[PDB]
Amino acid sequence: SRRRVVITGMGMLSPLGLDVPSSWEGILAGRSGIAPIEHMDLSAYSTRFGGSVKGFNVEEYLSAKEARKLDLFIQYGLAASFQAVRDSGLEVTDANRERIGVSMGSGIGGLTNIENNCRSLFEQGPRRISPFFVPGSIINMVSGFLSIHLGLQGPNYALTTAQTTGTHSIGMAARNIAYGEADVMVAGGSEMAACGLGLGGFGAARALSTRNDEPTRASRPWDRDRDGFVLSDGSGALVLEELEHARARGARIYAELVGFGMSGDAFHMTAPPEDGAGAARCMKNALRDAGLDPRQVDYINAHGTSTPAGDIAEIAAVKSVFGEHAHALSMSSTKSMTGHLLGAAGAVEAIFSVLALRDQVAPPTINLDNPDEGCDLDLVAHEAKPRKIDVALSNSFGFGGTNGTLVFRRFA
Amino acid sequence: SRRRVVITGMGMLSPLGLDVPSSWEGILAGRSGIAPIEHMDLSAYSTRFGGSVKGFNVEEYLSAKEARKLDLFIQYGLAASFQAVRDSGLEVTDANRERIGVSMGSGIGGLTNIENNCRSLFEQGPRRISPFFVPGSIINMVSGFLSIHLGLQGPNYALTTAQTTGTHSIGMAARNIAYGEADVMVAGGSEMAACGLGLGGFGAARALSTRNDEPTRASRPWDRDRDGFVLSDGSGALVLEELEHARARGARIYAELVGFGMSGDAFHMTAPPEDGAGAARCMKNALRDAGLDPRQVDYINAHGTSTPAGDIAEIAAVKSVFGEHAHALSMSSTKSMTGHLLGAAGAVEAIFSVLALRDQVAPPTINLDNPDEGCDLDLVAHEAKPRKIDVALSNSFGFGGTNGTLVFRRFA
Ligand SMILES: COC(=O)C1CCN(C(=O)NC(C)(C)C)CC1
Repeated sequence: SRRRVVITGMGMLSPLGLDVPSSWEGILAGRSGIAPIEHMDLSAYSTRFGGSVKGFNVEEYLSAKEARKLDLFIQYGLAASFQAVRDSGLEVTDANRERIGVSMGSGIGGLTNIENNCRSLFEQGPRRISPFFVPGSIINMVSGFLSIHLGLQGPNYALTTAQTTGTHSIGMAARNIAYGEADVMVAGGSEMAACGLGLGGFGAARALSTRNDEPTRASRPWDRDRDGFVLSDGSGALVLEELEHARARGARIYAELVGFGMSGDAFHMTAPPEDGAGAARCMKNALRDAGLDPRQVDYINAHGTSTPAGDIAEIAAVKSVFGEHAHALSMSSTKSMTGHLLGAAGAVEAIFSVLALRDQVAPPTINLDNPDEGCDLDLVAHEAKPRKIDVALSNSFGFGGTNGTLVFRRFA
Repeated sequence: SRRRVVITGMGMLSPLGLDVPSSWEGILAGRSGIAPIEHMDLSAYSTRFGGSVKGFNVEEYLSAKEARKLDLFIQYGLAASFQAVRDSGLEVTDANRERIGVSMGSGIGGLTNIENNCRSLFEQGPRRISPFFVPGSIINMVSGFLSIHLGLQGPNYALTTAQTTGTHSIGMAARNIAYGEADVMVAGGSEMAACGLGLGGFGAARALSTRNDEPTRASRPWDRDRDGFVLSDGSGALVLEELEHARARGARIYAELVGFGMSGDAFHMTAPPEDGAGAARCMKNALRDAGLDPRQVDYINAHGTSTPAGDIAEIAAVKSVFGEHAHALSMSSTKSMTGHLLGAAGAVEAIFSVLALRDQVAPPTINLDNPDEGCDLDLVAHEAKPRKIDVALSNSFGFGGTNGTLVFRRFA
């Protein structure tokens, strides 16, 4: 019968820092991680900025010989996973290695690697494709390489549900533990889609902000002057652990994972419905899963992508789920600062939701100068808001009408 | 406790046929779907052959306009999904649509689309990238498009576990139903990596058979002259359904899904351990999950990829799990006929395992002319073997050492 699940370790690469504490410091101070991109020439592109990981040292984690074979999304996912496992204090042994698995996902996976190899194929021939093209690029290899390095023999898989990937990864990893399939899971997501095909492809869809002359102001969730999401890179990983297992080893517990919801919109390949119907269904599933009165919700880490249709759909969904309580909770988009880490968005935002509970503070939505028509909730404009948070909710929505909600609460 | 899960609908594209009964007829006749790849200059490639889907008409499923937006792997996934839902007789209603979900996956995703958009990017620059590049290429769009087309509002997700994808997709969908998160799931996988990038990428790892003179003899699992796997395209979809739900509407039940196992080798990025310790743990996990003794197993649809190390690991694993019953069960690799559909392998092989149960026949391992050292099990060499089958296993063992086992039982 269903076991309880707690968070005992967290790990992160973001545009704000090379770990959790440095990233969280940036979040609470309202710092933007968004800047013109330096790693390639974007003069032919309509968007020339994003949230890069700055100064990542893969040789803090891996030998240069191994790193060379791996797409940045795998390097970022391993770095976050390694941080999370170290932060947990868990020791892997013959007695427990079969009970520890990994679910680290990605929206797009090794697009940089696949692009670079496609150039080799077309300009030279197939004889120049890397022998490591497949194991260095495909999405399941974060789970793969983490298991090989740490000796994790538990369930080993990867989700790819576009911008919902990190939330689904964490939710389904909790269900694995809930139902007895594992006692520990490393779960989250990683993304590095900032190559020609990534920026070009989202550019071709006209989905990205084109505010090239003021990149730190581009991501402006619920602001009347928003013009699309900002593309960002990195990873989040959490160690999820059955409660009694955590208790038994004297683990430091950050918070409890009490609720998970999924729903499909069944609306459109890329557009969310204006009324937020799929997002509302998803949050209701998650609150019922957690056995909660909606009035118990103190903080919501919104998806909050800075798209016209996305941002307003979320207001409508929250008002529909929470009624008059929609005016008492705080909702913010940390994407105001980090940008949109795509498959890794739900993973970093799950971590920000747990740290909101530890520190009793709602992160700000920076750049919220002129809230749009109907965006009249407490969106924590400009500045972090100290406040009582017993229950925090993290939402993600993605292409294919895919929706995820995680519910965390303080643990005593 | 747990709800029982049955199979009420199946759908398939394979190198043997454009549906289940045509594919199954080839399987039982020992026919090969392997041939030189057409309409593609493979001169500079060390492998020039594979399992292509022959004569697929996407306009039986989609408008020309919706098909132009979707990678071949997505088209193939939708075809199998559409066939499976039609085959089940299920009627979607406002009363049940929230209880019907989708988990269709892929190992490698949109390589053909990535290839064609790379051409545009390198030749002409980013402004020639298709607007539908991203939503038309990402792995969760089979689940996305299917959910939108049928108004499915249940769990909506996609797995990507390389060559294990279809097995994990079906297993985790069965878990969704068993634990009451859904009453119906469409589950399986799809793949089209007979592009330059798939042939080139696997070719550079020297993972492929280079038997270009005799493509139909290339795939020869457990044969001493095997020299790697054969790359193949297509899709498998099952309709999974809670038993009381299937009985209430008078559904035709093909078989029961009684067992799902997962494990990680935690050994190597592309090669299994020689003794197949991970595959043995996974099969044991699947039998424990089904409450069955290894002795009750009658038929195993092997992973059986025709790699030197893969085939021998699976013999070791079976001898380890099954002991004095290891010779009494029948084990075959339908990859002898279909080649290796990567993420769709576990989906089409689940369908073949269900059909082995319906028709009481073990499909052949064709090309098994000279069993290798220690390959002395009943591998059903050359020809289909009618026999008693109450319990059938389907194994998938993929890159990153990720393992999946499904256990099906006759339903009456
Ligand atoms: C136009 O709206 C509909 O809902 C129709 C769409 C077409 N059709 C199907 O695709 N049925 C399958 C999936 C069983 C093949 C029936 C339902």
